[PDB]
Amino acid sequence: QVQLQQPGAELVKPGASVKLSCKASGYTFTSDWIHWVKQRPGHGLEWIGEIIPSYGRANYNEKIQKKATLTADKSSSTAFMQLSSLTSEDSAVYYCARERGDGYFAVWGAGTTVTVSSAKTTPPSVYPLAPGSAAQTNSMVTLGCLVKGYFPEPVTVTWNSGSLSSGVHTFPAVLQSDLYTLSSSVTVPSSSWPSETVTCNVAHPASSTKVDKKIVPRD
Amino acid sequence: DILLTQSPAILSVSPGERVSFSCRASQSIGTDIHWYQQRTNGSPRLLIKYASESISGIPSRFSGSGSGTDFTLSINSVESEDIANYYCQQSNRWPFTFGSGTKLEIKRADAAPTVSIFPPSSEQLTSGGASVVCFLNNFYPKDINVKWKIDGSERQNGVLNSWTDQDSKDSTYSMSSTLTLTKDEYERHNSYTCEATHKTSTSPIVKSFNRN
Amino acid sequence: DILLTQSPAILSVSPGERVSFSCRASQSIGTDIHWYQQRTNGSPRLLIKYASESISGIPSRFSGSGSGTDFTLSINSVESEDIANYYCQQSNRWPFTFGSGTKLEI
Amino acid sequence: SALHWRAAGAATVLLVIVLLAGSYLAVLAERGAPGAQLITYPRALWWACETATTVXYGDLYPVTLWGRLVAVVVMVAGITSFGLVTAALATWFVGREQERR
Ligand SMILES: CCCCCCCCCCCCCC(=O)O[C@@H](CO)COC(=O)CCCCCCCC
Ligand SMILES: [K+]
Ligand SMILES: [K+]
Ligand SMILES: [K+]
Ligand SMILES: [K+]
Ligand SMILES: [K+]
Repeated sequence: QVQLQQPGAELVKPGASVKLSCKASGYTFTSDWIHWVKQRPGHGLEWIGEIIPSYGRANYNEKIQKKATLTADKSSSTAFMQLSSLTSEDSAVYYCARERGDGYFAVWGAGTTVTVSSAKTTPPSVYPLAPGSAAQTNSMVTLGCLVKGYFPEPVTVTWNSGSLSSGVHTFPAVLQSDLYTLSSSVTVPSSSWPSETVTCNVAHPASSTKVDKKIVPRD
Repeated sequence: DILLTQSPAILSVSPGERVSFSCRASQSIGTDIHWYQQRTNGSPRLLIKYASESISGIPSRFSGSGSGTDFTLSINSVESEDIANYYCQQSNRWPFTFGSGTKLEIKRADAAPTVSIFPPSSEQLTSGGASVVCFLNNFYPKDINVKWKIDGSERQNGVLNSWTDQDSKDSTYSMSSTLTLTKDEYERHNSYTCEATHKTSTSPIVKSFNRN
Repeated sequence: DILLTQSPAILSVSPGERVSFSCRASQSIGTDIHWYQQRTNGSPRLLIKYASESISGIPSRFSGSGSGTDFTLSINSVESEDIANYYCQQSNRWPFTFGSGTKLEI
Repeated sequence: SALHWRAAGAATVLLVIVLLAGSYLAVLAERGAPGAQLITYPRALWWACETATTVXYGDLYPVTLWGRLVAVVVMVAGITSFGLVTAALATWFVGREQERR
């Protein structure tokens, strides 16, 4: 089971402060250190700091401005990271990872997408993408779903609750006027649809909203 | 603090060939180097620890070598699932540090795109907007141009595109092109067409549809 | 004797921006580096000791990092009162030595 | 049994404890100090072992105030216990010779 669980996202207004969490499971030793890593889009991994829960001591990357403050809760096995007075420079995915005091990161969390913006939270609109009545098909057919008007990133799109992964393409989101938009496509043997259902499950962590949208041919 | 240099930043290998990633430390660090793999939108994954030690669950294809300042991560016969960014990390001296990263890119056989045009959904129309979506899927190389035409005339306004990184399934690329109009703006026009011009064909591949 | 190289000799930053001074030693000196500030017609003033330790009375804006041969003095959001010459000084090996200096210009 | 043996054994058990505690505490004190190498537990246990025996190869050592203090505790515990085994042996040999004579 997932060793480190982190909230999918967090929206923060410039100058404000948010607290990220990392709930650990699996074997826990007195020699465990929890690390935090910052990764901005298109860039690499940047170490932020560490903390040893069993003792409560934490250290930080000296090379960068100290935006973080680390604390831990032994009873709930949760490591927290408090980021303060943020700016758009602090917008990135923040990973937590576990190290058994032996120098390497055995396992990482899925990461929390943090976005610093004065904008507002907005769930996405999910529309079906079925072929036009005049579109001819081969042995395969392509379908999809349009996800638009959401904020902030990210959204997770799966087909048939993950049971269908092969033949999928979820394109990167394009930002326009304080709102994101993206589409995802899927290809299945043309003969298998619509006899076998196909639905897209779009999750939007920021606003805690999951929605399904069955894809059926046009009237 | 120890600086880990990863060069080149991008590596291109043919399917099945042997590839090698390099990591150079600014001072001797024994074998205290570790490697991670991070696929598009994925979290880092431990590949090799202490320069050459294998991890369980990782393909035998992966191996590491080196000591001191120079380290190598090797893959015997690369495949599509290996397309990702690779990072080294040292634990010899505090604070731990990461290399800048190397992107693994594969060179496969040319592939023409599979074009698909989609009329705006009904649930959207009744909302006051309309987006005609086009997918140019699984092609190679990634260089490609998409064009729109409304009633025969090239359209440009309201067009937003998006490209996918290389696919870890078949080393291909895909792109989506979306022309968004207002419900009305969409009503006073007959046919919409998406045109794809790719290296694999001297002639544009196109898909159309009439609003009727 | 350890040579401390400070380059560039002059640094120009916009008001409020983040600036970084560099000091490179001709051999490893751990964290035995110290930073001083000297304003026009003023005497030197200790800013940071042992590469990253803060001194009392010095603005929180000032910070230092590094170990070995490479050291950095950083100022988060520079202001007018920071206009001065900056010097590094090592105490790892005898005799103590000073870098040549970097002038902060806004 | 005889006091010396009880003291020698006790200052083996205590030494093993100091080696583990001294190894865990050195990593705690040294992480955070730029340039430090005594930062992972396995090599820290090796470090303590070579410190308590007074061999000190120089491959690893503390650079911080607390790590050094820990080092002094590890040194004294090792030296003390070895001096207690030597003293226990002398007592066993001396008391044993009184017989052979
Ligand atoms: C929180 C309390 C901490 C107490 C100390 C625990 C240390 C960790 C266990 C020791 C070794 C694990 C091996 C490993 O994964 O590391 C090896 C990787 O190649 C190399 O080992 C090493 O090179 C270190 C050798 C240490 C030898 C000590 C001999 C003592 C009689
Ligand atoms: K000795
Ligand atoms: K010795
Ligand atoms: K020695
Ligand atoms: K030596
Ligand atoms: K020595």
